[PDB]
Amino acid sequence: TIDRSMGALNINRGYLEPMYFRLGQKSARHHAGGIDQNMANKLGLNSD
RNA sequence: UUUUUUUUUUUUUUUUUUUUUUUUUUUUUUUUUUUUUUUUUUUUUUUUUUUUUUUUUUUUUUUUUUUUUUUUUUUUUUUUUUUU
Repeated sequence: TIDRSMGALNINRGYLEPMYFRLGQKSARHHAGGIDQNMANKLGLNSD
C-alpha cells in the first residue's frame, strides 16, 4: 500500500495468512493517522 | 515617735478467722493398583544517477540654550514655704 514499487515482489508463499495481510492493508490507510510522540508541542494539531 | 493581741486544758493496749476430704493407664486408622516416543511449516523473485536558483544598484557633516540679582544678631521664664 505504501511503496508503489513494492508489489512487483513475488510473495506467493505457503504461509501468506491473508487475514493478517488484510489487517496490514487496513493499517496503512483505514487504521488512523498515526501521530507519534511530538517533540514540538502542536496543541492545535487535532484538526491538522 | 509610740499606744492591739500573743502559756495550757481532747483522745491515743487487747478481744475474728486461719489442717485435710474430687479426678488423674489403655482400647481408631495408617502398602500398592492412571497416564507418560514420533507424525506441520521453514531458499529466491520490488525499487534504488542527474536535470531550480544563488554579484551589485538607499541613506549616512553642522545650524538651540547654557553668569548674577531673596533672606540669614538679640529681646520669656528659671530659690524656698506640707507631712514625716
